[PDB]
Amino acid sequence: PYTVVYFPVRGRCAALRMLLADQGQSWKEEVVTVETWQEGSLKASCLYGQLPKFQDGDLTLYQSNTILRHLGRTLGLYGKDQQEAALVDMVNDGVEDLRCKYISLIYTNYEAGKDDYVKALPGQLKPFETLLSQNQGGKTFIVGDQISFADYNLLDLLLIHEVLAPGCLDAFPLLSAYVGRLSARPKLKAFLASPEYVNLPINGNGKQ
Amino acid sequence: PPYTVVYFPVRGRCAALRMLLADQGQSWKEEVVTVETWQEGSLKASCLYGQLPKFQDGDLTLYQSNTILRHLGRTLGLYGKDQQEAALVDMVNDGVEDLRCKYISLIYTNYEAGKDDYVKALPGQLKPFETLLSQNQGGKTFIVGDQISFADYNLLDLLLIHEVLAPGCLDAFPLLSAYVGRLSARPKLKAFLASPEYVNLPINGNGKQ
Ligand SMILES: N[C@@H](CCC(=O)N[C@@H](CS)C(=O)NCC(=O)O)C(=O)O
Ligand SMILES: N[C@@H](CCC(=O)N[C@@H](CS)C(=O)NCC(=O)O)C(=O)O
Repeated sequence: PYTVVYFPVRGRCAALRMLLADQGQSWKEEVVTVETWQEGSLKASCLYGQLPKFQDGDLTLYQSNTILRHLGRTLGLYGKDQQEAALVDMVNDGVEDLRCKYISLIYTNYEAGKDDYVKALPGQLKPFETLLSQNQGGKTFIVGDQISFADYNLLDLLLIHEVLAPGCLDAFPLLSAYVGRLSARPKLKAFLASPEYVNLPINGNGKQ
Repeated sequence: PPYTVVYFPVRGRCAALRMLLADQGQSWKEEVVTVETWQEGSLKASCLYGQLPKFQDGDLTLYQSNTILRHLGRTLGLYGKDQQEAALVDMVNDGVEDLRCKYISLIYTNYEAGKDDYVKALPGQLKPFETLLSQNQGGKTFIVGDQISFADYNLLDLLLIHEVLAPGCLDAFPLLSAYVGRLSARPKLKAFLASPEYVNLPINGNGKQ
């Protein structure tokens, strides 16, 4: 069915795992240890030399956001029509931009750059608060009336930022309630409480 | 429509979508934002992520360069023939964006001290696109499938700006080299790429390239 090939971290696979779990899908995790990675054969076979790698039947994919968009397209989590699909992309690309900055903080400048990052964070979260504000009072999903792949990515994004800077959502009522509502979904709640999520580090260097 | 492109007077993250629009017979308005106007702050505060490009398609306002490309990709028939092709198109675009991200960081934050090592690492960054071409009809067509996609325009722009940064960087990659020559020769795109329009804008906003 579906196969996720990645290191034993949440990282760039947390959102697509949340998606698969919440949509009732089954998948196989193939965990790559770092000692297997430094051997070099798997990395050499990876299109961009990186993980994650994903299998959907006989279709092999790389890029975390390609995986999300593919699941969105094939499972119907991409909006109701081309205009909503564009808005879904606009949210996901915004999520990706902040994740990229988060990853840079974690791996290359945590100690010295955290203060600084945290101070900039409210300005980085407000666009998502604004998007919720413009969609049914923030009472449903980031775009439209149904969940999309961007909701799962946004949710992961918010969760890891709550760990980095607890209380960071206190200034954003719609985002705070949105985290609460999505996290309470029955399948996602079960997954987020499970050892396969809880006992993985967010990032590869233990920093969070 | 015409569409509207709101951007600084730079090629930057609008080069690919403009090439797409020009090659696909579309009409659009360029609303150029000067430094003076941007720094006044009204427009910026009105942008969803505080940044440009902003794109108008009728009543639909979009931000994010890659959202604009995907929107034009799906509405103009440049996203592959089926769901499989669409996923491969995304995989290419995401790889383009990753390397564009590294290019922009070099240009704006570390150009003088970092350009040397960036060009040294560049063959490793181009090889995946050569590999993708080798697996699609011997590199003789497009990056995905046998019709042009929005990822072709983004990859072409990425390759072109890298040829400015490091001339001859594609000489070691015969399929990418032929691909660039082939796409650049598509007559409407060729006319656009030789136009004032394109030629008279700097690649980046800080004068480095
Ligand atoms: N843009 C890619 C980035 C993938 C990426 O950064 N992978 C890292 C782990 S999160 C990796 O494989 N590092 C090992 C290496 O580059 O050698 C995506 O979203 O999947
Ligand atoms: N991820 C965004 C990045 C947009 C971006 O970086 N915009 C820059 C120009 S390329 C900008 O607006 N700088 C002005 C500012 O941030 O105030 C996209 O792809 O559109």
